[PDB]
Amino acid sequence: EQSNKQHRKAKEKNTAKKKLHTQGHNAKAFAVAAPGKMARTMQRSSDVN
Amino acid sequence: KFESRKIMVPPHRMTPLRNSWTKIYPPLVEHLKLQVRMNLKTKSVELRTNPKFTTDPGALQKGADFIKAFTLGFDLDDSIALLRLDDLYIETFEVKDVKTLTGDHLSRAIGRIAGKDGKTKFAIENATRTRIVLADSKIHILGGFTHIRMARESVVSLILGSPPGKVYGNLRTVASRLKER
Ligand SMILES: [Mg+2]
Repeated sequence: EQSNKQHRKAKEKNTAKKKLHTQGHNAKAFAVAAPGKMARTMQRSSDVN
Repeated sequence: KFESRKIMVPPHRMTPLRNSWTKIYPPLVEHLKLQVRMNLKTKSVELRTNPKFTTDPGALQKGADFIKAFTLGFDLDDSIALLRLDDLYIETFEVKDVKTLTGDHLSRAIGRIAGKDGKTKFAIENATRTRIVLADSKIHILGGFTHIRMARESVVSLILGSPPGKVYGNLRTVASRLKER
């Protein structure tokens, strides 16, 4: 009936601003200038395919 | 056949010696036929067997064992039990003689041996018929040889890390297989 308390571990290399570099490149740098237009035209042209 | 002992008194047990002396010199003088004298000018009890009165040769060492067990920290009545019977020994060990502990780790080790409100200590005494005094770090155990090996094995299982609930459970199993014999 002795329960110790959980040591909450400390993460390793998995942080949302370090995930962005784990693939080939720096993925923050290949972005667009208008995400809203990218979204609405991407959806429409998907449906027209 | 005139012979003596002299055993010293550490200062934290010098108040309770001069505070309970009245119950100590009687069952050393008539019942044992033994001639006490407490020196203060070197802080020590001294005993001597006087060749006329005495009969039992083991009286001198019986008294020396009694006073010494009062010295290490055991209360009066328990030391009297050392004076009466013929099957009582004391075993003393440390905390650094099991596992080298220091810092806070050692004060937490004494916290597990003593338990809250003394409970854990008392359990070890009550289910083994021994008496434990737990000094600064040195731990002293009084009983008969098999019983003090039982209580030594529980105390050492408590120093090394095992929680106290496990040692209550294993203690009552030991009590079962002790009381039958
Ligand atoms: Mg945290």
